[PDB]
Amino acid sequence: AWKDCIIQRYKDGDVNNIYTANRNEEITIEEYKVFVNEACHPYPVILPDRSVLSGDFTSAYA
Amino acid sequence: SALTGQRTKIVVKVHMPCGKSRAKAMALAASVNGVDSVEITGEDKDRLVVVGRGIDPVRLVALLREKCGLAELLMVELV
Repeated sequence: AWKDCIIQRYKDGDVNNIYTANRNEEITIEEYKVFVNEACHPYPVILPDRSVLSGDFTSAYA
Repeated sequence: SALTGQRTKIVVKVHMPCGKSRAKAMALAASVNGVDSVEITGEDKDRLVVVGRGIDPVRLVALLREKCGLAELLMVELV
């Protein structure tokens, strides 16, 4: 694992998309800006298409 | 490597017959240096679409193959 965080994206009941991010990084998911804070939590939690974001440190540590 | 500096989309067919193994395979792909996003596709949910920059496709397939048994590289493409 090369970046601190994994962001999972739930759409229609399943996770079919994940995204890598470092702490305090702004990334883009589709056309949406997402901020991943120092605890690997993504914001906004609900994207405008109503998919839901969830984040955590990778199993290869912080 | 051969894709250093290039933004690539890489499609791998992986043995992932359930939701647990799909989550595991996506997390594995996501751990490979350069990977920005991973997506599950196909009507049988059997393909990973891996997007990033400077990805080593040899290492990506080798890792998927060791942990899931069967993984085959379908294509590498620019974007």
